[PDB]
Amino acid sequence: VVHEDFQVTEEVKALTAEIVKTIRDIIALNPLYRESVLQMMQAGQRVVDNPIYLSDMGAALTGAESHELQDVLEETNIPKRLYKALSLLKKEFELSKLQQRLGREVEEKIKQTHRKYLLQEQLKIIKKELGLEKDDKDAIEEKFRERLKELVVPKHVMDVVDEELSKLGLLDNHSSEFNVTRNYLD
Amino acid sequence: IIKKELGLEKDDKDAIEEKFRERLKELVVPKHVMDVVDEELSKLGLLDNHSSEFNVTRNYLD
Amino acid sequence: GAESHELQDVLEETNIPKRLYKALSLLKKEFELSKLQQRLGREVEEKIKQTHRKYLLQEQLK
Amino acid sequence: HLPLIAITRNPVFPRFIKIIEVKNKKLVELL
Repeated sequence: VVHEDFQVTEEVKALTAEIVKTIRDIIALNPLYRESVLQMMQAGQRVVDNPIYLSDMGAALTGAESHELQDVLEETNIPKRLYKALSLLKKEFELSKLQQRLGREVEEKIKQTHRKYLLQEQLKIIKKELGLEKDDKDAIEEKFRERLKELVVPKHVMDVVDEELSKLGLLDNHSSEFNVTRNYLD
Repeated sequence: IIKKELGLEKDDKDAIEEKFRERLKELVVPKHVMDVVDEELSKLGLLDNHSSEFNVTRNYLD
Repeated sequence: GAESHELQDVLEETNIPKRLYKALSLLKKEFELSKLQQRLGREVEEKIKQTHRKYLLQEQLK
Repeated sequence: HLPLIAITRNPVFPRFIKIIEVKNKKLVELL
């Protein structure tokens, strides 16, 4: 078990601050486990006797493939393995942040769709006060009724027309089937 | 209150709506095509912008 | 982030200008340390970014 | 001089409590 290190342990511990801050960012933006353990083992408390163990624990949280773990274990120099662990953490962070960004993008698209639907409904309820049915074409329903009114008409055409009109009322305006029904009715 | 840029066509899920209206303003629009266009504009406003049916409606309107 | 030893050294100074200068120099030293760490980290980030964009594209493909 | 342990898709990170549950009972005899 090789633990060679430099005598001046003054600026080497600086990278520990960056490592712990990266771990904090990962857990906050990517909550996988409870955060109490991090509070239990605080760098300032000085109870970290072996920083290698803390680095391993921090990297253990990484979702990197076991192949990457073996590659890290291959390295012997402490700085090289530290940089490899930092790169692995960045690799996980990239995917996690991309997932969050894509999720929020899809959610925002859905929210915009729903909001514009709400604006359309406000149109249908304010300008189109319920009853007129100008856009729904029930006004056109009345128009066709009055058009048929004057005609001295056989019963067969009236029954088929009533069936067609009921179908038109059932079907929504934009349906292509509704369009064909409207054309046949006209 | 119910629409923006009144005295004209509302945005109605499709801004180019207004553009199309001016594209018809200089034209002496026959009444039959006028009502067909009004109905189709309402239909376009009823559908979501990114739907394929909305795309076909836009193509027909253009 | 000056160590407890440095804080005690600052407390040792008596003259107000002396401790002000010591605090300013400590800020200078810690800021230089942080700036060097930031520059080295940016260098390492760029060198890892040497991994062609095709690597990120392959991550997406998988 | 002991037979190799069948990890069976149970990675064990350093200084981290892990649980291994192998389907083969033969390891129970060694245990």
